[PDB]
Amino acid sequence: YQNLVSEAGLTQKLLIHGDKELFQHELKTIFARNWLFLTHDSLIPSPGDYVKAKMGVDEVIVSRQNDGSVRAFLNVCRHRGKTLVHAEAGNAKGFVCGYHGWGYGSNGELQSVPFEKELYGDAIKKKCLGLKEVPRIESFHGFIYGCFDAEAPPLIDYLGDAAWYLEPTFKYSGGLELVGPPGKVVVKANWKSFAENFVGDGYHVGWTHAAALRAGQSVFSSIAGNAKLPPEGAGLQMTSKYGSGMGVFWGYYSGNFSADMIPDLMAFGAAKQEKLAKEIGDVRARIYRSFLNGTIFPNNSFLTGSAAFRVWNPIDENTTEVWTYAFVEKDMPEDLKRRVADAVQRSIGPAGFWESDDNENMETMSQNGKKYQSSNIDQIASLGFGKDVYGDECYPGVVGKSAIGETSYRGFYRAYQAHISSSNWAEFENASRNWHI
Amino acid sequence: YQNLVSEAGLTQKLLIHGDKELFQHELKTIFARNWLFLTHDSLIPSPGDYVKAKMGVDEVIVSRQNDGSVRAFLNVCRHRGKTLVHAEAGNAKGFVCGYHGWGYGSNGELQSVPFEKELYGDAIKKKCLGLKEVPRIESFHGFIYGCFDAEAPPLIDYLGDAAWYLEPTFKYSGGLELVGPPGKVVVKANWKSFAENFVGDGYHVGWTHAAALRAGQSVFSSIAGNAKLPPEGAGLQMTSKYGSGMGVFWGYYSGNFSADMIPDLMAFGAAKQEKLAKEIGDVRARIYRSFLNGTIFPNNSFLTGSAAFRVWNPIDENTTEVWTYAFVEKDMPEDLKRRVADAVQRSIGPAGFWESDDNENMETMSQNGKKYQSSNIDQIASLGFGKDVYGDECYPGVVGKSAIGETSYRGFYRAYQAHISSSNWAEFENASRNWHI
Amino acid sequence: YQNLVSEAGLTQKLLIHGDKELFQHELKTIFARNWLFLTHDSLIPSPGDYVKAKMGVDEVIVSRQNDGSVRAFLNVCRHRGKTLVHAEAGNAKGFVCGYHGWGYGSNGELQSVPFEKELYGDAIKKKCLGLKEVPRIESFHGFIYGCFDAEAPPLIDYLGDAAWYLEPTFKYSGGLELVGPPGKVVVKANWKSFAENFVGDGYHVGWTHAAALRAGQSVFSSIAGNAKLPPEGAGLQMTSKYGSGMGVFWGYYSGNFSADMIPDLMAFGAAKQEKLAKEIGDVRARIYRSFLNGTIFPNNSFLTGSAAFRVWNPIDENTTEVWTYAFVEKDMPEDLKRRVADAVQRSIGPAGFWESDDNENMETMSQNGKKYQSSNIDQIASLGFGKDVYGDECYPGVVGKSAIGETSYRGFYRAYQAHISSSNWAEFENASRNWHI
Amino acid sequence: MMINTQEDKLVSAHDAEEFHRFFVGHDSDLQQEVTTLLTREAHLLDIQAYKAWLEHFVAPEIKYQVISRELRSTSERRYQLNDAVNLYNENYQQLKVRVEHQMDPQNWANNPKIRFTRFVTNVTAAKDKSAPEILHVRSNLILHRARRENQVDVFYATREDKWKRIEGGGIKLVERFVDYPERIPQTHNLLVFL
Amino acid sequence: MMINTQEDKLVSAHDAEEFHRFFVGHDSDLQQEVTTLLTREAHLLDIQAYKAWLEHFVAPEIKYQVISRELRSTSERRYQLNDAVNLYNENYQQLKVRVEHQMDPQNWANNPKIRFTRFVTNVTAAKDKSAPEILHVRSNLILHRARRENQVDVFYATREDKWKRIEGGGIKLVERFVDYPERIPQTHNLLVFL
Amino acid sequence: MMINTQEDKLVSAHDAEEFHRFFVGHDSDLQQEVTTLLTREAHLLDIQAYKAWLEHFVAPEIKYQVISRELRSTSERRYQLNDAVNLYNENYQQLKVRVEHQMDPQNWANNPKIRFTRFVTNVTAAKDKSAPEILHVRSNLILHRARRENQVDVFYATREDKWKRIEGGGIKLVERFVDYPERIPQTHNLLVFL
Ligand code: FES
Ligand code: FES
Ligand code: FES
Ligand SMILES: [Fe+3]
Ligand SMILES: [Fe+3]
Ligand SMILES: [Fe+3]
Ligand code: NI
Ligand code: NI
Ligand code: NI
Ligand code: NI
Ligand code: NI
Ligand code: NI
Repeated sequence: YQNLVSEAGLTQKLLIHGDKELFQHELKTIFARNWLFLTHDSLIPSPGDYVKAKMGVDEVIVSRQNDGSVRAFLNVCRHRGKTLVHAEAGNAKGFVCGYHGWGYGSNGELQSVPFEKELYGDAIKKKCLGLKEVPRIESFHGFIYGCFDAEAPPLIDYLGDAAWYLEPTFKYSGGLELVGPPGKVVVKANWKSFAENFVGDGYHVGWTHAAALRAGQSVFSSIAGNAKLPPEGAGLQMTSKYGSGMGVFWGYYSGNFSADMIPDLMAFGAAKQEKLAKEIGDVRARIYRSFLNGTIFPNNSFLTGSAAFRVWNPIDENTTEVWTYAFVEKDMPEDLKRRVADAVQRSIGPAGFWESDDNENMETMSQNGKKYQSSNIDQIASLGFGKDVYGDECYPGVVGKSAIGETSYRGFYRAYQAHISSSNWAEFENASRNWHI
Repeated sequence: YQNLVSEAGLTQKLLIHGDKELFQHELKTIFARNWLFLTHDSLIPSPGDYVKAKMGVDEVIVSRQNDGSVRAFLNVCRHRGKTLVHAEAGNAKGFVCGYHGWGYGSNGELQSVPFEKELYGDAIKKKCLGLKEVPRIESFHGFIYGCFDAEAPPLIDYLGDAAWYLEPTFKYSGGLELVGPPGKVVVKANWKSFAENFVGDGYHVGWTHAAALRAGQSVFSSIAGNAKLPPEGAGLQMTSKYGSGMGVFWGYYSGNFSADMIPDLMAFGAAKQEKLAKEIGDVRARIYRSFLNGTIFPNNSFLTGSAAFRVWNPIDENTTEVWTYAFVEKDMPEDLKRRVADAVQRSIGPAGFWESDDNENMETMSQNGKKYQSSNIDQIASLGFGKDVYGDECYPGVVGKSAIGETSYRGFYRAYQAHISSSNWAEFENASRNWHI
Repeated sequence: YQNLVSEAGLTQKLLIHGDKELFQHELKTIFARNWLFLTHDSLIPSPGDYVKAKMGVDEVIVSRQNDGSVRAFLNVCRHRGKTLVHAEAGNAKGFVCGYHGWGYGSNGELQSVPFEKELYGDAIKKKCLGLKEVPRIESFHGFIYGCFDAEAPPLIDYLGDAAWYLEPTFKYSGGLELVGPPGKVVVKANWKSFAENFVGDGYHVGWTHAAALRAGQSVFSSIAGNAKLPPEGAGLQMTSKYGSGMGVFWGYYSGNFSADMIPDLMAFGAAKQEKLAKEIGDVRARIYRSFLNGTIFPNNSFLTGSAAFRVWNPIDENTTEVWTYAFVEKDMPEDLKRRVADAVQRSIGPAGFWESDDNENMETMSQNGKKYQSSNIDQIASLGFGKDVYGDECYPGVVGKSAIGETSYRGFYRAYQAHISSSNWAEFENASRNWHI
Repeated sequence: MMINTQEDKLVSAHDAEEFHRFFVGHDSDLQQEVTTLLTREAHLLDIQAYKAWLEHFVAPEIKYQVISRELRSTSERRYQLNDAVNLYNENYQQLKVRVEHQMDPQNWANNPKIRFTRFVTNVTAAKDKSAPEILHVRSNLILHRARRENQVDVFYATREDKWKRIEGGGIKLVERFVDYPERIPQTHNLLVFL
Repeated sequence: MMINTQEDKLVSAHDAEEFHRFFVGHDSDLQQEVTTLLTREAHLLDIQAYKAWLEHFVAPEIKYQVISRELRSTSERRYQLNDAVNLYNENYQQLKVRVEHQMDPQNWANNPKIRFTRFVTNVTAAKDKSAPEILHVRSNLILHRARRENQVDVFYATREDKWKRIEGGGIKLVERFVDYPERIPQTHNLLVFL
Repeated sequence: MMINTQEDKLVSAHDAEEFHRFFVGHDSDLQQEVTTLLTREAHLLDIQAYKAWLEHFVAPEIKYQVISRELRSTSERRYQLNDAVNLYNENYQQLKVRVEHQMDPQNWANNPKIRFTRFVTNVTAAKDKSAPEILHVRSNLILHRARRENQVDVFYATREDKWKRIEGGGIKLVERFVDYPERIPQTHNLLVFL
């Protein structure tokens, strides 16, 4: 697995998007090790609320505890291994297994065992039979992540330089809410194909989405046909030590939404921008009302403005279960929140007309990685190469001067290669000592 | 494959129900080595009668010979390897291959070869081109088993201590008939999931089948909700050297049948019990009219009373072709036989309402064994552990005092682990020298 | 992979038609190395015309160049690896990638890159990013083949002794045209099952197709039931160094066509035969109007007379995408050409009634190769063994005196075994030094 | 319109006769009436109103039968063991038991609520020639069942029914017979009301 | 014909009421008329005449809504967060945008031309009891979509419609609602007009 | 009701005209008659009464044609090689040959007996404007074929037919055309009468 990504993340073997054995290896070195998105506070707001989530191929119950904390457990009974919960979300003080009737608390503890007194006696120790717990649960402004590896860096350190870019929308805007339920659909593409598209693909917008731009008159109509750069400038792209990265298209708060959404959204963002400039400064207040497209390593992607939150849940090397949520700013009028929620699905949900265009790209790439001759072709991530900077006075991380660029592809794949060639976090750290140089 | 089952069969890695490579290994160490159920005399009663059966993933033609014996052959032409027979059952004195017309006898001998004289001459030796025969064919009171391994113990020795428990129904009741054709359906679960459920799962009945018990008013309504043990007592469970085992629920001759079957079946069983007590004694005559649930290692399961005979035919690590027959006592009135046959399918056939409940358990267990994190969770088979006996004056084998127990799970998995860690029968024997201690 | 085919190609392990790992190995040693059929001149007759074709599991664009030559390229963009072309055939001077808009010429050169000046500058070298080209493209009388291995023998040398048999129809008849589009259908059989059936299976015709012979009254009705050899004689079968081979049924110009096609086709062939005898001699003029069934190694098969051209495109070890074209002699009346084209599909296309019979054989053979016990059964290719000759004064190659024979099976499988046990062409040559002895 | 079973070698005597029954029994008014009946029945089943179905659409004397036929050679004759297993062969009480199991809050398989969609086509009907209150009905069904996020099972069947007119205007099922076309269903089970 | 939702434990109040609506609303003439309407609509969509569909079959006030319902426990009550996401929830302008995207020569996904086949069954209709110009219509749909040589997706749905009679004789769709039965479609997307 | 093919960019001239044909040709009596005809035809085929079908439902002058269309770019023009292969293109004698092959006791593929179920929907009809004895008929078909325990193939098609009224009251097929929607069927073959 040593030479799948070249130096500086410049090239990737197409095989990575189709190889079966590599997928198995990723379940060990990517999904067993990294922070994975679970849910938002707003989806489990009250004690006993739970959602099912996937962490890689595994399923977990994510439960609001009586003390207000959140714990998550593999969705598997400790007796004979039956799946415990079949609802996608709900409220419950405990979970009873339908096979033999073992009853667990929302804290994962084994509480009740039918025939315990009559048949088990001292042959059972319930304290040893609690649900298998996810050992690390942390949040970033309400967004809750889990990790199977107790040695992982804290979530905030894992976000690294990416956190600074997220803060105007995620931290300083007065609170976000994730609007459920998510759209869910299965797509015949590798999880990495979506992850790379969202981490940094500004280049595709004007070409892949030419028809969508004409029909809906999105603000992105400026780059239609890849003929001209945005009048606002080429934007930015950044990447970070642990692989997260994103592009910034200045001012594009309505993102991939159609013309009917633009006036009201732009007015809302412009008004808050004016307030925010006094608190966090002009540049960051502008970031607040710009379009950010990114990936929180490995498989959680987002758009700001046309506010979307996505999980590329791996099923196998050629199959992904795609989850799509909208998010809203807490202080938006309720009617605007509802319009945003519908508009996200309209563009990129299971019946999203932009999503149709994107999927057209994702599936064939992944299919070609499965084919013997074609799998040896390199993908190239050369756009902006040789011009990225580190230690800029204004913009942290490794930064390029264009959202149409592959700065964040290179950072994503560097981190990916470091993980697949490492057995643990300490080895990843050694492999990443010179990540910015 | 060494540490998949712990000492005394106490725990099993959940992975065993989902691992692809292990399934391949089982085709070598389980299905190539052990006795596998083929058919009953009553389904091939006359010369030339045949049935197709599966032995693991392979298909065999099981044929009643002119001299009254039974022989079985792989369903594969010796010329270019085309499948020879496509009917599930029939009567024929020979089998002709539809590709080039080679004709075999029901004894597997190559008899006719088109263009033999004109084109083959001495370039063919028909004696060397007979169908590939199953080398071991034996029966237990009409139930015919095959084995690919010529070194296998005799079938009666393989049944071991389990035979004693089967005899009241199978031997002493005046003859059984298997009622065909079987129900057949594909279920997305590992073959072992069904095998363990049938070998010893009395514990699930009152919980998994709570709704079915309420609706049909089966005699098993006594243990509904796993609230109380049967008034007749906890029953028995046993296991044996070569892995076969079963539970006994005293008196429950109508088993999983609904109230409309109970009076007539109970009257029939009670009447024969009175006669049998004089021949085989009180305890064994009671066993005759009790409910036994068991597995004849590896993948043949049965219920007595609500009389069912099942084969869990493996397709892959996550897929099983489930066959369900009824059996009847030969001296039952013909109308009762017909009612029993329908009642078996009504409970546990492809449209069986109890089967729906059981399958709900089988599929997810097996699915969880495929998932990276979840596959490392242990199944535990601790119920009754530390209280099993060997050498009891009345009940042979390794025996526990409850049909709600995991005595027979432990014996099944011990034998399983011994087989997967052995290359031949001699190695299995060495690994099983202290099976009861 | 060393002992899958026995000495002289006499036996083959049935496993070869079902083994997953072997299929992967074939993509390296068979499909990466050998000549594979692409298209005919008549399907890309004008500059800019292209067809998609498969070469093994890979897809290629086969394009008529402005200078009249033909070049072929993997159907994969050099940027992020998206499939470039989705139409099966067309005319175009270039191919634009729908993801980011990179534009290639029909010569494979990268010509246009959106934002090249603004964003790439010297970070891109277009000369290094042309489509991945198939390095070897050669034809045999209009039939165009490709090879991934630059070290391959010239196509004419690869056809070896088979070329002599093909020439009366392919070279001396005044030109053939391939009639598109092909029928396409997926069949659940290994590619080799079809290849062996077409390379030499005269034996199946009278048995497998008994019903079709009765219904349509094909000239092959002479061998119905495998009761009698053709009155014209047993025919011929040949094989060659690089694996190609075929049978000859004398005089049977209407092949598998029904009675309604026979008078007009026979009259056309008889008339040209009379002319051809003066140019190429009596024997070869008779071959021109005989039925040849063969395979051009590895996976291109043909029938003359009832003129068909087939590709067994591998999908996996148990799945093949079957392509079926008709071919016609250029100087046939246009109405006869249309009748031939329809008649080919009527017999062996996706709704072909003979094809239904053949597929019945192909699928089960391949299925049996997947099954543990059955996969160890040998296929035997013994028909005519010990009577083949080399260096005959009239008929070149290794030749047997019957089209109902397995001469060409033996040669096909010898070449197959030599390839799978070799790393390159030089090793194949060493393994084939005594191919005829 | 009759079928000559000597020339039509694949047609059973049973199927030939039924074809003739439905050919000569065509009546435009009856076709409309029975199409409405079967559409109502399918709607009721799709929304899982099993008690309303059993009470209002099913007669006390119901025989509800679905068989799986063992695959036998067309050309052999001799083997005369029963060739059909009853996947269903239910009287009214047996249907009641099944209905109560479907609706029980502790039927674990039915939580979350499963989704059914039924497509009824090719309806034909014929009044019985002896018992005019009896309507013979043939119809083809596609049944789509979705559950548990990504489980989808599609069933295909021909229902051969006898329905009976009731005093008051209702019509109730007295027999449904299905010869299920797949010998080994690959739909996990056949626990659906066809 | 009414459903007793206390005894029929699986039936929602909503579904029980709709069943009754369509039961009592049966009219033979209306059934024929609406069957023709839906067949014409499906034909127009199958040949991809999306502009003709939007102009002639869809009313200016259209609400075109397809939901995916989160799977919740039948037995819990407490969790009251919205259980439905709108895969479609379109007004006329939003449909216009989608139509223009479908037809644009630079919609890369639509080259080569995709193939649609629609099967409409189980049609029922009822005139609204207040607004007689409004027709409530229920129908089941199978939609087959084939593209790119070997891609086949089959969609299954129940369409709950309101149609409105227009001055001049036409009938136009004012609401279509679909509760899509598969929570996670395995059809690559749901970018089809149900 | 007409389609403007300049605005409706995805619609072929051919499809636009056919849509109009079936729109204006609507007749309630004809709809009922043709629905019965197609239901009878499908029943006969499902029970494998191929000789009765060929004799009684198919005219001597039959053209029975099923094409597979090569996938071409919507935007290119120049490439003019024939884009369709005839999977079927049969006259009466050619159908007779196929029928006799289906029924032959030595058709090895047909033992054990295969199971067919046909679902016909979306029937429309129009009398020809010149030849009133000719009925243009469109209908959609789902065909389910089950064999060999676990083989299931489902076919989806639109049949574009011309039927002819016969002296005596019968109606026989003079042309059936199917543009098969899957370019590469994944049903093992297409050896079914659509
Ligand atoms: S598997 Fe959960 S209680 Fe037994
Ligand atoms: S494969 Fe059986 S006779 Fe040839
Ligand atoms: S993948 Fe082709 S232009 Fe980017
Ligand atoms: Fe996009
Ligand atoms: Fe059970
Ligand atoms: Fe053949
Ligand atoms: Ni019948
Ligand atoms: Ni009621
Ligand atoms: Ni509703
Ligand atoms: Ni118009
Ligand atoms: Ni047409
Ligand atoms: Ni007749």
